[PDB]
Amino acid sequence: RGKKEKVILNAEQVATKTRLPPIRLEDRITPEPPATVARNIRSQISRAVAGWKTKRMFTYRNKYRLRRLVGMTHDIDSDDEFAGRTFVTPLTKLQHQAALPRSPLHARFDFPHTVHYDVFWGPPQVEEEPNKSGCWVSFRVADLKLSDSQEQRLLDILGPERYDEQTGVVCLEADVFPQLNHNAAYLGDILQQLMREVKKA
Amino acid sequence: LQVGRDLFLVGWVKCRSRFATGHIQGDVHALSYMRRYLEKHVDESVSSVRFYEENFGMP
Amino acid sequence: RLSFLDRFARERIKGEKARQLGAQLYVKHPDQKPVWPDNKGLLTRKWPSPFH
Amino acid sequence: MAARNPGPVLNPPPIAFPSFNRRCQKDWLARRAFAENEVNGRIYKNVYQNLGFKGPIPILNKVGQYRIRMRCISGGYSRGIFRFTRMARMGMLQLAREGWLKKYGYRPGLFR
Amino acid sequence: AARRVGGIGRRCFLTLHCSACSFFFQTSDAIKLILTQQHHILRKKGAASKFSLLPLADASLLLKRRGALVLRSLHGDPLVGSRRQRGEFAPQAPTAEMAKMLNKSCVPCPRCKREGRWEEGKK
Amino acid sequence: MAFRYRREGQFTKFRVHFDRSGFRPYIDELKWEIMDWHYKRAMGPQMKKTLMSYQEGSEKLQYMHDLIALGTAKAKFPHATKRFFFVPALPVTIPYRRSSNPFCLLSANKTGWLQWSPKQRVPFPQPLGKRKVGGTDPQPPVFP
Amino acid sequence: DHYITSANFSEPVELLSLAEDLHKAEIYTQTTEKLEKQWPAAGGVAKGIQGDQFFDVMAAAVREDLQDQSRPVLVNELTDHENPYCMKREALRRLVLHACTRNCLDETLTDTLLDRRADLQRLRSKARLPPEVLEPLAAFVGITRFSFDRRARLNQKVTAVQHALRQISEKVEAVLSVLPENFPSDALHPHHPFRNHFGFESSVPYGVVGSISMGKGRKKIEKELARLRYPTLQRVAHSLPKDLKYRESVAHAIRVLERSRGWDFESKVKAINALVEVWNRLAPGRTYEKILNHAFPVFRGRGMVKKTRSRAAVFNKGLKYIRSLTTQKPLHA
Amino acid sequence: YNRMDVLQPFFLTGTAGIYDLFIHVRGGGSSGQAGAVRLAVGRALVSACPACARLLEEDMVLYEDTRQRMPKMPGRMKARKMRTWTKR
Amino acid sequence: WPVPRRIGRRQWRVTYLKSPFKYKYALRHYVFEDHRYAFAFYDVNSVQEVVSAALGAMAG
Amino acid sequence: WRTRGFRWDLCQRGRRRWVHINYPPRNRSTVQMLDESHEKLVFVCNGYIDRLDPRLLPERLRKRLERNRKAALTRFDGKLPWGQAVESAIKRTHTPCLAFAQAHSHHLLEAFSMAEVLEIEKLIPEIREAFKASKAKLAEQEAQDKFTRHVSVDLVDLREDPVSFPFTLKQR
Amino acid sequence: RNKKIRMSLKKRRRRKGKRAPCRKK
Amino acid sequence: RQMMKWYWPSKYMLQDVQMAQYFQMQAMRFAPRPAHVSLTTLSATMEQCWKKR
Amino acid sequence: RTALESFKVASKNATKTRGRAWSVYEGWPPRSRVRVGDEYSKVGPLQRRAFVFNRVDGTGRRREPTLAFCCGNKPVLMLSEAEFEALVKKLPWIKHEMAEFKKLL
Amino acid sequence: YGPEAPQPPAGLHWSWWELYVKGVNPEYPPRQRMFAFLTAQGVDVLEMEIREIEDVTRWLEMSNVYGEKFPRFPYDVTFQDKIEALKEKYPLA
RNA sequence: ACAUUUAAUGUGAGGUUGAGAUAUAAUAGUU
RNA sequence: UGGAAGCUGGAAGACGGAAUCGUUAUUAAGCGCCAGGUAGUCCUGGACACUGAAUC
RNA sequence: AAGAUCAUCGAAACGGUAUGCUCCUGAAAAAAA
RNA sequence: AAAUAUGCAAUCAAUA
RNA sequence: UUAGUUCACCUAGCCAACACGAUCCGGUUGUUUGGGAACAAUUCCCUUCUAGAAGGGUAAUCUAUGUGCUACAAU
RNA sequence: UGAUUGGUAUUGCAUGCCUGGUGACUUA
Ligand SMILES: [Zn+2]
Repeated sequence: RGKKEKVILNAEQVATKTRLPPIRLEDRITPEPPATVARNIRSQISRAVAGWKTKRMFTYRNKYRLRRLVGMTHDIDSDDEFAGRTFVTPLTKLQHQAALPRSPLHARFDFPHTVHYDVFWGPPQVEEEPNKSGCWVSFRVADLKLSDSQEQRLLDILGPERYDEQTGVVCLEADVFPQLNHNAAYLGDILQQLMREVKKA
Repeated sequence: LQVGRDLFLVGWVKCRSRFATGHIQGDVHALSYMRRYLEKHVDESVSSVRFYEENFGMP
Repeated sequence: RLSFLDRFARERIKGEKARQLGAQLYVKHPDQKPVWPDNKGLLTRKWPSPFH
Repeated sequence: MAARNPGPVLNPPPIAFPSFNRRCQKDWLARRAFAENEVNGRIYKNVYQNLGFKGPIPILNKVGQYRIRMRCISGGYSRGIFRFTRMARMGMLQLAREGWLKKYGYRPGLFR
Repeated sequence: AARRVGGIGRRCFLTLHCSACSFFFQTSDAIKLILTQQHHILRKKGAASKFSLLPLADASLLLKRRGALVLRSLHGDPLVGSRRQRGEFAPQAPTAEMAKMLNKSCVPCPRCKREGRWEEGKK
Repeated sequence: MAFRYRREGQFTKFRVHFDRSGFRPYIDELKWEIMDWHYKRAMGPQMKKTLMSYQEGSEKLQYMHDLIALGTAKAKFPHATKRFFFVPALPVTIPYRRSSNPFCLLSANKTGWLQWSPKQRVPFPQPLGKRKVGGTDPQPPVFP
Repeated sequence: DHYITSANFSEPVELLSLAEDLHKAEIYTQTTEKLEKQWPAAGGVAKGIQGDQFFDVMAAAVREDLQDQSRPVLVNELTDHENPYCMKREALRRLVLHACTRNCLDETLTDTLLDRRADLQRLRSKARLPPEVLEPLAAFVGITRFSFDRRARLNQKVTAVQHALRQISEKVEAVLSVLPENFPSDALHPHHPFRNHFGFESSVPYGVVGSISMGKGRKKIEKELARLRYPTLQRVAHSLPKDLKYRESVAHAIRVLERSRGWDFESKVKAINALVEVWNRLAPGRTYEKILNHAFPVFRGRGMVKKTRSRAAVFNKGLKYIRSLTTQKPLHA
Repeated sequence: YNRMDVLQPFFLTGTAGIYDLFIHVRGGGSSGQAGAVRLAVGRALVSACPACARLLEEDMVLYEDTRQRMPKMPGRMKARKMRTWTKR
Repeated sequence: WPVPRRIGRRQWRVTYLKSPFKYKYALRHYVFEDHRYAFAFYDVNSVQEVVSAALGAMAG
Repeated sequence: WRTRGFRWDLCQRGRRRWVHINYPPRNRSTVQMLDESHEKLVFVCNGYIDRLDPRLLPERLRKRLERNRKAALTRFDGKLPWGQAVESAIKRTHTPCLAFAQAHSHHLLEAFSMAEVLEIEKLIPEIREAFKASKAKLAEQEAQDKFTRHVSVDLVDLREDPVSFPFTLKQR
Repeated sequence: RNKKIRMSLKKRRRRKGKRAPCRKK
Repeated sequence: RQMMKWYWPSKYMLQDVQMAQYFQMQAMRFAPRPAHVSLTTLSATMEQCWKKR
Repeated sequence: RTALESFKVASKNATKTRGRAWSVYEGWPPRSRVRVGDEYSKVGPLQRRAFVFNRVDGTGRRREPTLAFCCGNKPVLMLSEAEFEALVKKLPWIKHEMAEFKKLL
Repeated sequence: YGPEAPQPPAGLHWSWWELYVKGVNPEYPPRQRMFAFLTAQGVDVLEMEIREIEDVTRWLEMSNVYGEKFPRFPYDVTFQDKIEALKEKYPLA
């Protein structure tokens, strides 16, 4: 273990030396702007087309062709479609079309049901308990007391996973948001929409 | 061992089929409780008990 | 800090570089230092280094 | 060895205050870079999947999840690290023997 | 039963059936049918990326390794993944995905020449 | 099934992922607890020494600060012959979450300070045998 | 620690302060009992909250405010516990630790001593109802003019009554128009002309009780999300790319991110913002399709892939090349 | 042999064909389930006619074998198996 | 009075060597434990009382 | 397979360069940085240009080259296996050249021959005219570019309990 | 990996419902 | 978030102990609690209702 | 439909100042460029394409004029105005070095 | 002398967040400079996160103690752009 | 579900500080 | 020369010389299964169960 | 789950090193007989 | 016999 | 809440887990771009065809050791 | 989403902590 040889920089080396240090990981911490993202994507595509290709690329392209043929892609027809930018999102539509009670004395469901949610309590803690934001509603189709067509529509819409045949029970879950109140509101809205769709039967 | 863990006593014990010995150290109240337990609260045949080398006021 | 202060008081530090660095780092008590975390990262390179 | 000149019994280092480790500092830098650039990589992958091309993403080589390693929190070693502890063998041993795990259900009287 | 291909429970994770008749097949057969029935799918939809897969409509071309390997690349190994995909994380039946693709493509059932149906599993 | 409750934990221990077993970790809490222990042990006695250094102007400073803040200063000093005892306290450093649990002991706190006690007969981080908690002896070692 | 110089720090003063704190805790418990008997909630607290009657809300708010006003400020504790059980138990524990513990066994049995007190057992079942018992139920029902906090509910009702009285002096129509229930939901905020978007603020405690950010408060997006029935991505559902394929892709991404856990709302917003611009400044999707399809035909022929040499041949054959324009030690020596 | 494990106590007591047997078994394998069923059948037979348990005592039908699998040891491939130790 | 419902005991392990270097055949196990116990109240009318008791029962 | 790199592009080869130079040159003029704006290094050395004449090849090699090059997609980079015939067909010409490089990285960027240098010298004024035109366009360039961001429409001023206090602001 | 484990995976596929040969070809 | 929760929290952001701040906290923690806006508005509304009975 | 129209108006008014999510894509080579050379924009006997365009920055907010030489369409060397001026200044030395190396050859 | 008493935000008797943001407790002159600079620019520092506050503090310290060439950000990003983004995100009340 | 469009978009042209020494004008006019 | 699969298989190999190792019955021996290394990767390490003896 | 029970074809019909096309992971396991 | 069409583990009836 | 806190030697092992002495640099430290061995070799060659989205053969070298995995047993 | 006071340089023949191998651990 000895000292590394010292090299006296030449005048040429000092004159042709970078005036700024190279980009570090500490600098990379700053996110890439969308302009750089797009430029990198364009450069990679151009290089790959230019000839830095691979067999995996061909296989991936064939798989994408199969997906497009089965129609599970975002490609646009040249004649059917080619020959809006602002839209109402599905959750906003659900909220807007939802009907809410005027007062706690008014019920907008009219059928038996049970609402379940989980809450966590304990000594002081710095980390929030995971898996405590979902809520669900359970009810019996017989209690709902619908016609045969409406019951079949309900079962088909909810699928076999949400239907327990042993006791004729059906459950609907909502764990789409990390907040229990938001999950409960979404659950109520979707339950109302489900009942409307069942009545459409 | 359970009694000593509860009472925060220290030292050592040694139990066998017919005898037992030990050297116990700790607070005066804890020592008195241990003495009472050994004299009256042992679930085995205790024909004789003896205490010796008692010292107090240790730093 | 305590170890270096003891060794410096007993004059057990030989290297002048070590003496200077340890004196600059440990002589002034944290409460008296104008900036407690006077430096971070490498010892001889100051914290906001754009090169390290 | 039966040391010929035994030294004093040294007090162990603090549990929560590890010594400087530039490798750990760079690991933290990589972790934060991945946290910041996670969305951009998702955008890259979305664009490539929509275009149906299996192209590389070089910037992930530097700001990706796979540049991060599980390093000992108390020792700085980058091997033999479990998520349930985040510490290496000696860090875990010191923590257990200092009595910080009795509250958290650790049972030293259990072998298996 | 020693090596019967159903397990004890007669699992059919790759089987697909048509609800209009008793016809049923598996995912590889479904992929082959999709590649063979491009003309019907294209007509219903209605040098070009749309028709790039037409050459694969020939039985002989598919029989040839030139087409058989393309068939096997398109139909991969859904029941083979990573080694960590075990226990509770074992692969599940992609029959639902295959049925959805078939229904959206409106491929015709070989035995009844219908348009929809094609539920999962075997009837 | 001869020993059911003996093997009760085997299923979770061996044949379940941690993320799906439901076992609750301890790292994210002990990490803050150890630093709390060190900070308290380092700062409490010095705080008490600083408080007791003068020991004569404590009440005067309290009176002046009460005048500055509340404007009355008669809550602690109704008359000249009333003594207001000062209890040493330290800043709270561990980000405990405020919870609706009415029995939580650190949710109704509003001052950002906690009382500190130098007396504790039972040592909390009980080591095994002769081992000493790290960071306890700052005096440099002496060799033979 | 210097010897005692002023009697303020003497032990008897400390014992007196502890006794005074315990006395104040007992006074507070007595006051709480008197308030409970003076302003009882008929039918139970939960039933009163669910019914939402003006008298019940008024009585609950009055009782809560009186308790808040009467709650003392102790000397030996810096935690102003609103629960008389907690206050009394902490005072008893402090006194026991100060002048009742002989040894470690006593310091450990302090908690059993506290739990064996009958009065504490009685007070154990008299704490306030946490909001989450009913707030999720109200949200599921769909009540937006609600508040689990009794004082807040009373304030809302009283403000509504004041506004109605302002008009009470074609008049019933105007009064109903001024009534809160008859206000359109679209008009609550100009930027969200859709109904059922704003809910009732939860009364659950928030923030960090003790840290470097003890009084930081809610974040910019947290303040907004605490006032909605549930979040929606309508903020970014505009000015989508003119290209049809990219517009469809971004719309699908927005729809999927609306129903997706593991993604923060800020993360979704930023992702959409970046993706929109990326697609906008990228080339046409159909042009990319044509170019890629021409570059990668269905069948892979020979010679269509870049040739790659062995790693050992490229690198591991000794020192053969160094890239440096200005080096004092070139490979020639 | 598994069938005999299950149905021997009926023969030993002489009640072969007198009784119809209904069994619910879970866990283990063929031989383990056979042993559990043998023990259960013996217990049921002694409950039906306690005085006839002498016929089962000698055969040891009413014995509950609590032996469990030997745990694998650290540093060993199995409970007792190990790598081949190489000298030098 | 609720209906008691005992729940099993869970465990977890982390395995480490006994030595700071070499000696892979010397190993140590760190075992953790959890316990769960469920109590069910039915047709609860005194919601406030039941919740207060349940939350104030928690110890340690 | 362990303890190795991750880049196969290094094993592969990049774009074929019009002018070939031994980089770093054995003999070259002192390197001077062109400017500090982008850290460009400039030097002068000797380069060579190679050209292949398909006519001066055997029939089999020529037909194979045509087959590989005239396909829909060029095969094998449009070359032939190296050999004496291909080497003889290829003709090399030597000429002085001017080369650029990136500082620190020292990656070769371009190589310009004397003909190119003289031609750009003669065409310098057109470069300035084009720069002036681009600078003039820069106005509308920036004007259009400043509105390229997709902005989220967020609640700028949301009051407390809007549902319960819709009193202050309201239309009709 | 091990031939036995490969055969085990093939047997798992067969149980799941995919007829694949067990020959180690 | 999960990957950015590995190491210890910063040890240079721990609050310092200052006598002035201790006295300020001691003075402030005894601050009075005013009557609630809900009750004040309730009184005002009662007066208005009595006036306009 | 009415709700969507109101939302469109509100969003446009809110986002006028900051960003409207426009696109300034022009392909490669950019259509706003300025040619350098003959009708094919080729300079020199080696037929090297050259065009001047306002290069974009990493943030996509500010642009700078730049002369780009391309081997066909792929850009190999790009020079800003300052770099071009510096090269013009240094050319006489470049000429001397090239003459010396030609004499060497 | 002595530090100015903190202003409780609402329903509190203290606030360590304000002291930390102003760099009074823990005392940190670089953080005090960061607070003053952001206040002068027009950024509501109290509304910022810990990460952003520390980033701005580090950037300002580096710029002050190494030169105006530093700090240097990739992708042609600038400290002025960062400051503008922070001002837009947290308008000063 | 009732659902085009905030302003530009010119050459065949898609690669916006070049992913880089090492024989083939190969590729995005010809060579 | 990451792992898995398929078509073909002109790779050794017929229980292995001097010598040499593991093993105390739910054990040897055989068989499968799975947590963890925070993408993929072992026949390693650590476990789990099923069949299950012989020998002084 | 396998080694099962039962019941067929059956002896180098063993063995599976080797071999470019195919599949899985990942930004990256490329070329190749 | 107008009952069934039958292989077994390493968690759960204090709940399948 | 259940830890052999046990003793002696092999100057046995670990300063590359960590701490702490001696002694050495503070560049004997950090940062950026890459590499970090054995599976050669020659777009491997040749033939046909408008082009293959075709067809055929050739292919050395690998010192020794320990441990695992997989294999060879009928006539 | 809370980073830091250099060295994986020598010295295990200076040591602490921790391990391997061999020995022991008998009382009334
Ligand atoms: Zn059919």
